[PDB]
Amino acid sequence: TICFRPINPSDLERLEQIHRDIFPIRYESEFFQNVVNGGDIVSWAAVDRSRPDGHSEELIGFVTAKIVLAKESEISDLIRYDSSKGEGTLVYILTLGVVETYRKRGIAKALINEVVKYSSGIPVCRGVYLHVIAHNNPAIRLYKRMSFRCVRRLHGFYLINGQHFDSYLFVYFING
Ligand SMILES: CC(=O)SCCNC(=O)CCNC(=O)[C@H](O)C(C)(C)COP(=O)(O)OP(=O)(O)OC[C@H]1O[C@@H](n2cnc3c(N)ncnc32)[C@H](O)[C@@H]1OP(=O)(O)O
Repeated sequence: TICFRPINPSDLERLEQIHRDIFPIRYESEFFQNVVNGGDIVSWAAVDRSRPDGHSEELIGFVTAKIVLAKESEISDLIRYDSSKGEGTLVYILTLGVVETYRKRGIAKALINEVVKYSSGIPVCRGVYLHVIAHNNPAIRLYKRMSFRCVRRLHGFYLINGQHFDSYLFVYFING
């Protein structure tokens, strides 16, 4: 029933709308152009092509990520650098969401899996990291279930509705 494909420009309107509706961190319109145009942002859509009334190709889940030079990342302190391999990169998950009526079916887990499977194919890509809002227990349980390590708490990381919230840094290293 559920399939995964790269996000493309025809997803632009739906992508912006779903972020506004379910993703707490606000992004500017330029961000969504970056996502659908690719380049330094990789992303995946989840679709149910079995949906009635024409919306078969409309995404019902998404994950967006960007590529980060390992030595420019905030977790560079956690990495053992081997002089012979070069600096390497990291994949940083930016956003992740599933529409409410599709939740608790493993779609978010599968979306994260796509990002990890992607990062493992890039020669010197060292893994995946992200920040989770600290009071978002479902997200914490999800990344833990995917074997991500909860590293540390960052204070005042997020600004949401004019209120500051802490985040947790989560990392999955390909060779931990
Ligand atoms: C930046 C951050 O803070 S991280 C990004 C967080 N994104 C958001 O908060 C956006 C709003 N939230 C969402 O969109 C969603 O709720 C998400 C992305 C957090 C999870 O989406 P889901 O597709 O529901 O994730 P998934 O289905 O893989 O697991 C969710 C729950 O369903 C459960 N589940 C999975 N498959 C099944 C199944 N077949 N039968 C029953 N329960 C199931 C999982 O065990 C989990 O249970 P828990 O809630 O007790 O941990």
